[PDB]
Formats: sequence, C-alpha cells, structure tokens
Amino acid sequence: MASVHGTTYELLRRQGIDTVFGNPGSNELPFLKDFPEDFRYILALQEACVVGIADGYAQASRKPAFINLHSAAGTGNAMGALSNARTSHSPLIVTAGQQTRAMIGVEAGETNVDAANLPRPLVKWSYEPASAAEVPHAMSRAIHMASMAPQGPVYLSVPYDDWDKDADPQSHHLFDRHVSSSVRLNDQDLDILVKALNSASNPAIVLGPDVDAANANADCVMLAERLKAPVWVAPSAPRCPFPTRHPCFRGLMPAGIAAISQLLEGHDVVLVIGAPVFRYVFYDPGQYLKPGTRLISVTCDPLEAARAPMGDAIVADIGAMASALANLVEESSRQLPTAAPEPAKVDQDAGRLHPETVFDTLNDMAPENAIYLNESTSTTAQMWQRLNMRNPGSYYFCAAGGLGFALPAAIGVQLAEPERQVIAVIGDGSANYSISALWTAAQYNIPTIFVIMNNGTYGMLRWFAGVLEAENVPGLDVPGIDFRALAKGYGVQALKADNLEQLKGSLQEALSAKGPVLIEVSTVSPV
Amino acid sequence: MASVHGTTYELLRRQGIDTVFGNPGSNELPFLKDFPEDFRYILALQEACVVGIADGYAQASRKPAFINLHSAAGTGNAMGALSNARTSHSPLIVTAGQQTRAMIGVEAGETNVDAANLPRPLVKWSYEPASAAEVPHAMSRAIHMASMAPQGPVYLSVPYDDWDKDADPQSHHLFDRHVSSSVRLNDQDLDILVKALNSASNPAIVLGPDVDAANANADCVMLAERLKAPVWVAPSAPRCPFPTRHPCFRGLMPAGIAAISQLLEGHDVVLVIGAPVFRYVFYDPGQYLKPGTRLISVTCDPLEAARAPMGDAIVADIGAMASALANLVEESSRQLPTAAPEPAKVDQDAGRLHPETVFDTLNDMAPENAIYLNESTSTTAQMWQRLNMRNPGSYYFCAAGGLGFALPAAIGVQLAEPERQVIAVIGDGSANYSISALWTAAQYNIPTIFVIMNNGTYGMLRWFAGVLEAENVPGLDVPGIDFRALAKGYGVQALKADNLEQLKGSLQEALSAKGPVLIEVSTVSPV
Ligand SMILES: Cc1ncc(C[n+]2csc(CCOP(=O)(O)OP(=O)(O)O)c2C)c(N)n1
Ligand SMILES: Cc1ncc(C[n+]2csc(CCOP(=O)(O)OP(=O)(O)O)c2C)c(N)n1
Ligand SMILES: [Mg+2]
Ligand SMILES: [Mg+2]
Ligand SMILES: [Mg+2]
Repeated sequence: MASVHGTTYELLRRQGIDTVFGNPGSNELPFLKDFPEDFRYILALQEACVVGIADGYAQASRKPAFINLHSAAGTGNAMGALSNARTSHSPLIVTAGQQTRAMIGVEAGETNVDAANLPRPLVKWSYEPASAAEVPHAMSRAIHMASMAPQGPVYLSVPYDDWDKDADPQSHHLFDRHVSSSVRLNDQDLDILVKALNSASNPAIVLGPDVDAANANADCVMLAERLKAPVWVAPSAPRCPFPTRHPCFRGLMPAGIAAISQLLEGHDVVLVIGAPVFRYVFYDPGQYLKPGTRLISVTCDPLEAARAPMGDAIVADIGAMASALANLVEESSRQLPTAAPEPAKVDQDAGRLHPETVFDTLNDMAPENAIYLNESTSTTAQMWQRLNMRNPGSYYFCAAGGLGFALPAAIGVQLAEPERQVIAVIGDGSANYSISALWTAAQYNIPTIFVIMNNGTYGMLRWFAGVLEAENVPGLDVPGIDFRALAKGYGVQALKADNLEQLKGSLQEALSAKGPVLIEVSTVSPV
Repeated sequence: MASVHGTTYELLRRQGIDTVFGNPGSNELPFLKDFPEDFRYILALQEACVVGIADGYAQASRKPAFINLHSAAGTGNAMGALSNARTSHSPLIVTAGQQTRAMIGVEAGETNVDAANLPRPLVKWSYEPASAAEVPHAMSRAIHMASMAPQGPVYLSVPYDDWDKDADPQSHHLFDRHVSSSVRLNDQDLDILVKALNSASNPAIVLGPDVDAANANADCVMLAERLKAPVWVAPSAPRCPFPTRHPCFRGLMPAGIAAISQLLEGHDVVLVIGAPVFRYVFYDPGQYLKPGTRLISVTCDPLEAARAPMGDAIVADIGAMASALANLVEESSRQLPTAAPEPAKVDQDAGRLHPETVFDTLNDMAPENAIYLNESTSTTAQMWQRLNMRNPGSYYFCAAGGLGFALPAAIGVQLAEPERQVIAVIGDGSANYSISALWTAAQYNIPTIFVIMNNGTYGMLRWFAGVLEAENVPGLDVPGIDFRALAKGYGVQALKADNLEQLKGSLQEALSAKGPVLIEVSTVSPV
C-alpha cells in the first residue's frame, strides 16, 4: 500500500475495476507483477485485439475497461481500434509502460518518444506523469476522464521505475471519489422543449448509439409510444437503440444528406437523441432538412452539438434526458405507426448462400436475447431488416468503420454477457484484420460464435467503386483463405456451410457447443 | 495529364516509384482507379502487414517505398509498424485517403480527424493539403522528406475529391527535381579527424544500421583493416553493417551502459558510424566511457548527435563519410585482430531443438547470400554468434523492438531481392502480430522461408521478469497455437520439425521449394 503499485491497484479496485486487458512487455512487468487475486488478466496476441476485446467489454458492461499495452509499438498497434473507440464513446483506460525515467533522454530501446502525443487526436485525455508519486493521481484523472460524458478512450504512459516508489500518503483521498455527469436541461427550458414536442403535428425520432450506451432504450420506447412517432436509427450505427420490430421502428437511415431530409420530409419536429447530426458517408448533396422540418438534438458530446449543420442542440446526459422526456410529454391521441413490412424471402437454390438467407436463418434459430456483431460491410442493410433485436445491447458495428473490431469485440461482449449468446457476422476480408483474437476465445473458453461471410472479395469496396466510377482498381479480391484452418490454428472449433442445409446444421451445432465456434459460410459472389 | 491523378502518378514514376503497397478503402478508390500499367500493387490484409512489407522492401532496395492506407483506421492499424520505421530511418511515403472536402466539417464516416496529428510523433513530416492543386507539390515534399538524410517515414492525407481536379500546369517543374544530402565534413575538419584516427594507439569501431542502409559496409571493412581495429555492432541492431566472421568483428554489443564502457576500456579513440550513441535497453548504470577513452560519432541524424551522453559528433551522410575515411586514413602497422572463436556446439538429444542447433543448421544449409530476419527475441545473441553473414543487407530486426515486423518485412525483402533466399526466424509469440502477411507471400508467390521458433512462451519476457524480480506476472505463456494450420489458412506450404532430423529434412525441402514455406520448429522451453 505504501508503494505506487499498491496504491494504484487500490484506486482501481475502489473505482470498480477488476479486469485488465493486455499484451505484456518489459515496461509493463513492474506494473503486472504481484497481480492481485481480485483482478483477472485477459491476454490477446496483438494490441488491436486487446483493445477490441476491451471495447466490446466496456460497451456491453456500460463501465470503463482497463487496458495495458507495451510502449509505442503496442500503443501504435492499437490505434485503429482507438479510432473506433472514439466514435462509440467507449470508456477505455489505455495504459502503456514507458522506459525507466533515467533512460528516456538517451532514447533507450523501448522508449515511447513524446508519449502523450502518440494517441492524439483520438483520445479525450493523454498524459505522462512528471514523477512516480503523481501516478495514482494521474490514474484518477484517467478513470474519471474516460467515464464522464462524453465517454471516450484516454491514455496514460508510466515509466516502469515508478511502481516501486513510495506513494503520496495523501493519495487515499482519490480512492472513493464519485464524479457525476448525470445531468439534464434546466426545468424552464425543459418545459419549453416538452411543450414543443406536445405541439408537434407530425414528430419523428432519430436515435443513436449513446441511447444504447445509456440503457435509455426503454425510455425511448416510452417516448416514441407517447408521441406516436416513427423512430429511425441514425446512419452508420455503432449500436442498436430500439427494438427492431416495434411498430414505430423505421430502420437504419441511409448515410446521405438528401436521403435523410427526404425521409424526414413532412415531419415538423425531428428529435434526435444520442446521435451525431449526422454520420453521413456517401456523396448525396441536397437540403439538410426540407422546409417545414425543425430539428432538436440531444447529445452527450459538445463536438456533436457544435458540428451539426442544422437544428438546435442540448448537451446533456442521454439517460437523464430520455427519462425526463419520456415521463414529461403528453400521450398523443394520434394513430400508432404501422409496423414496417416483413422483408421478402429471396430465391435460394442448393448452392452458395445469399446474405438474406443467412440473416433469415439466424433470426429463426438464435435465442431472442442473442447479441449480434456486424463486420460484413456489404450486407448491413439486409442485417438490420432481417434480425429481430428486442433487447438493449444487441448490436455492435465498428463505430468509425475501422475493420478488425467485430471479431475481438465479440469476445469482450461475450465475456461481459455470459448468459447471452454472442454471434459475430464478419466478412472474409474483415476477419483477417484481428484474426489472432480467436486464440483468446479458445484459451479463456469464451463461447462466441463467429460466422464468416466468405464471398472472396471486398464486396463493399466493389459497390463504392461502382458509385465513384472507379475502374481498374487493384486489390479488391481476397481469394484463397481457409477460415477453418485459421480457427484450427488458434484452437477454435470450425465448421463449413456451402449450402442452406449445411448452414442450418452448422448453426445447430454451434448453438449447442460449450466453446467458441467458427462457421465459414460460402456466400454469393460478384467474383 | 491535366488531372491531379495524372500529374501525381507522373511525379511518382519520374521520381522512380513503381510499386504501391496497400490495403484499399473508399477514400483511396479515386487514387487507385486507372492504376497505371507501369506500376504494381501489393495487397496485404492488415495495415501493420502493408507497412511491414513496404519497410522490408525499402530497407533492402535502399529506395523509398510508397504506401496507400485507408483514413484514420488504416493509418492507426499501421502505427506500431511506423514506430519501427522511425528507428530504422526507413524512407516510407505513407499516403492515406481522406473524406471529400465537403464532408470533413460535419465529420462524415471515414473522416480522418485532425489527420496530420495522427502519426505524430513517429514521422518526420505529416501533412494534409489545403487544396486539390497542391496535392502534387505535397507529394513532392513527401518524396523528398522521406529520402533526405536522416531518412524516415512521412505522411500525406488526401481528400478523395482532389484526384479528379485540374492540376496546376506549373506542377511539371516537380517531376525531375533532384535533391541530395550526400555530404561529408569539410576538408579542414576532416583532416583533423583523420589525423586523430592515425594517431590513435588502440582504436575501436562501432557500426550501426545506417552503415548497411548506405551500403557503406565494404568501406567500413576497408577502414577497420587500415586501422587494424576491432569492430562491434551497436546494441539493439536493426541491420548487419559488417561481415560477421571477418577477423576484426567482435559481435553485437549488450544494450547496457556499464557493459559497453567495459568493452571499450583501453581503447583511446572509439569511432561510431551510423548508430545512435547508444541504444541501451536494460538497467546497467556506470560510466558512459572509462577514463582514457574518447568517442567520435558520425551520424546522419541530428537527434542522435544531440542526445548522445558523451563524445563528439559529426552530422553527415554515412556513405560519403565512410568512403572518405576509408580512403584517407593511413594503413596502421599494428597486428590485425584475431578472429573471434567458434561458438560451442551445444549438446542436442533426439528431442526438442536448442536455438543454438537451429542457427548452426541454418548456417550449414543456407546459401552464402541468404538474408535473415530476426523476431525470435530470446535468441538474438545466439543468432549473431552462429550465422556467417558476409554480404550487405543480410539481417533485419525490428528497429524499435516492435513485434510484427519480421514476418511482413521478410516478404518485402524477398520481393526486393528475388535472387537471395530470405529466411525469417520468428518466435511463436511474435508470429501472431502480423500473421495475415503470409497471404501476400502465397498470392504473389514470394518464396520467403518462415522458421517459427515454438517454445510456447514469451521467452524474452520471462528473462526480463527475472532481471526485474517481477513475480506473479500474468500473460507470459502462449500455448495452443498450430502454425501449420495458420500457414494452410493463408495458402503457404507448411512443415514441422520436432527434432534435428526433421529440421534438416524440412530445411532441405524449404530451400528447394518454388513458393513460400513455413517450418514450425519445436524448441526447448522453460514452463
Ligand atoms: C482498417 C480498415 N482497413 C480498410 C478499410 C476499408 N474497407 C471498408 S469495407 C472493406 C471490405 C470488407 O470486406 P468483407 O469483410 O469481405 O465484407 P464485404 O464487403 O465483402 O461484405 C474495406 C477493405 C476499413 N474501413 N478499415
Ligand atoms: C507490438 C509489441 N508487443 C509486445 C512487445 C513486448 N515483447 C517483447 S519480446 C516479447 C516476447 C516475444 O515472444 P516470442 O516471439 O515467442 O520469442 P521468445 O522471446 O520466446 O524468443 C514481447 C511480448 C513488443 N516489443 N512489441
Ligand atoms: Mg467479402
Ligand atoms: Mg498521434
Ligand atoms: Mg516464444
């Protein structure tokens, strides 16, 4: 307890941390030594995997996740993953070991040069302490910065000789600090907003990932029912904020300016909750909103409020605001929206699987409290239409579009939610980015199901190339990957589905298995 | 070529670039479209692999390598690899596609936020142009910044709508620009240095990676022979700068302060060429130099000159300086140094392989012009003692200690040197970091030999834990990886060696094979 090591672990446990996601190195050994018995360590083989797992775990648990990486090389390997963490507002405490203070100036091997600048601009806060005794206070800042709205990844670099040094005896005041950002709009202005919602003749609601992060899903259901309002999920959705077969639900918005203003045409008040306004992707110029539509955004993120090209904004906690609004608005006497029609069953022969067939089969066979992850980039629209997701925390997709998220994140989610079957639907291209994460699932017996959609190509990129009139583009096809052999390589049970009969058979086997299972599915291909 | 696209490819070809190492994304399609017939594209499945391959290629070819990655996520995935590239002074031109200019402010999906700050502090230059017409001039800056001493990675972010825009007609002046940093110390001061070397009673030479980068190896042989001086390789060596069985050669320096000053005791003048002074790693306090020893460093890098804790320094081109010194110093009439003794042949039974046995066997069987890569971290000393490397460009080791270098870099080196057999000796832990690079070797039929040293553990970390008296450390063992299955997964021929007879058999097969080959070697293990 007298040491920085002892004091830091005490701070961590008192702040509710009990798991370390890591890949170790020399600079981290003085931190990891005498690893306390009330903590667990989750090893992954590459740092993109470490951070991916921790990210899934944080998102599903709705609590900060603690990460330990090796210096610049380890931090650097994780920076694509940190890109995703930024956009999903994932509360990640990223720590990295630094060389001993005496060896920094000469730039010894393993020195993290100008360390705090390395993860910038992706992190909320980034720091290397000026002394050993400062380390617990620096850790306190990291914990709270990650945890306060808008939540996000933070970075702390610690010289390895710091851990053995005497702690400041006054560091005890850090242990039980409670910091809240659970705030909502003042009574007067909240009343004005509620009045505007009550007065709307044709309101619409758009929900984003911070709704699911806040577990505000049920309150948003109540709000939608009271306002009798259609509900969309904001484009490029990292999470699912609403039951997908509720009568109000209208699906995933296309990531385009004109496309969204068209969907919102005729709606006089559009209430956006917990979403950027908006995560557009494709070139689709036009009006941000059509005449007669006003927009009000509730966001936990000042930068989201600042960068919205239209509408009013309120910067507040999504949980507190959704609860306030759901409980304050009048019950409208308008007709409840009609449920969206069932998607068509596509023609399926005895050959390669249409993605539509895969999602239909999953929906038929998976438990109702399944959790899905998506990194099958060309099939996102079909997935959203065909999976009935009733419960919160049921969907995750790389928040910044960074591939290599879903495979490790599915392992972290499954760890956070041992009673809910996790099924990751991942493209053949996407599977390779963080392929080594499979080993963590096998070693810790984390029973994630991985469904590899093998069409031999970067399907989404072919679609983008068509849109952009981009001809003669190299590097779009990925033939000759045996995913069963890869799963075997990392100790994961592997199955193949070349047709529907095999798909049903493989899913049946996977859903009854005691460990992780990979199913390679032969899907229809433009190759 | 009226477009930015046409002008930029013309600049690239006129500057000698003909290969693009990449993993494509949406923002890169307008750059990659109409890919010119005089260029080749080398696809890798993850960006650490892309950069690793390009790095190996650049180091072996002694020319800049051109890289194309996807936005923040792709750049981020490659940042551990950029750490290595920084320390090896690798001339890498890293380009990344950005969102269209119109969609940056709203932060559309695939936007690289504050892009130029992302790869900092790892790169020597980092930039996003303010207009489309500036792109060729920005590319020109990138090419020359990467190429001038001290060589290093650079970063350029380009909004994807820039490529179709009209180029500045004055961009033609960029095409044939020749920029030289091939400089040496002025005559007067060079004369003073030569006189100091001539006057030394007991000189020693220490060489670093910039010697091999400069192909200054032969000049350093001449210098060592003229001075009759023992030659060491500077600690944490990324490259081999000297024939390892030349009588002057004294091997790899231990990465410690006291250890190095002890080796240099009695030497009145120590000439360091092309190395930092020094890449110490382990805690080993003492004198930087013992009384009676003075040090003179020749470095291509101002930061290396600035941060040396001792000695005089000259900042100049390594090729020009080695050539000048080798040709100006008098031939000493001192006795030529005695060659280092043979390493002992360790006892080897019919069971698991001692690393010593592996290197002895490789040295017996590999061609004299083989190129070795090292990422078997616990066996580095044994490797240096047991492999006779006569030629330049014969050795590569992760410059910043960042794992995941050797496997992809071995593919790049083999591409650069099709007539020299590349053999990568990689630990079981290290193999996973960039495992997907194997696919590139299979798809382009790049006949690299991968030797996996499988001891089931992070061996070097166990050693570090003993030095630091770090007990109860989690995450040090990596059981249950089948490397043959992994190689099969990516289409690479796979062999196993459980004993010496099998090792000899597997190496014989690998050396006669037409494609890439992985050999999993069961090595001796502390568990
Ligand atoms: C780290 C990273 N690299 C590259 C990309 C660009 N990218 C976006 S979608 C895609 C295709 C993925 O292919 P696959 O997983 O097979 O799914 P499909 O598109 O075939 O459905 C690529 C390479 C990215 N978003 N992130
Ligand atoms: C990207 C990265 N992650 C982690 C480390 C820390 N590290 C250094 S050596 C090592 C062990 C590598 O094990 P292996 O490849 O099996 O070789 P061995 O030590 O067993 O010879 C690790 C994890 C690093 N240098 N870089
Ligand atoms: Mg695909
Ligand atoms: Mg940075
Ligand atoms: Mg090992």
